[PDB]
Amino acid sequence: WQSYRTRLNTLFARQLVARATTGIDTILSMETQNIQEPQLGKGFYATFV
Amino acid sequence: YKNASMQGLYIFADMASKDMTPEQSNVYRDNSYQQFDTNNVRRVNNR
Repeated sequence: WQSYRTRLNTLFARQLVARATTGIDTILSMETQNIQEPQLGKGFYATFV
Repeated sequence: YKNASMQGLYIFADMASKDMTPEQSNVYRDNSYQQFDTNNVRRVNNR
């Protein structure tokens, strides 16, 4: 509505299940959380210091 | 047998296969060998 954008779909559910099926420590790893999602519409990725 | 070629793979907590580099595999050989065995006979493995 305002320039805010909020992703309501996540596509890695299949990958997430697969990674979980191995072991408890596979799904709860930090690296299970780093799996990326496509960006919201258009938009410009940047880092500020 | 020492300094002979050897291959290894890491299995991390979450399941992943990381192939071992000849230098790594070697440095694990040095303390590893004599826990594994020759023809017809077998040894045991430990940490």
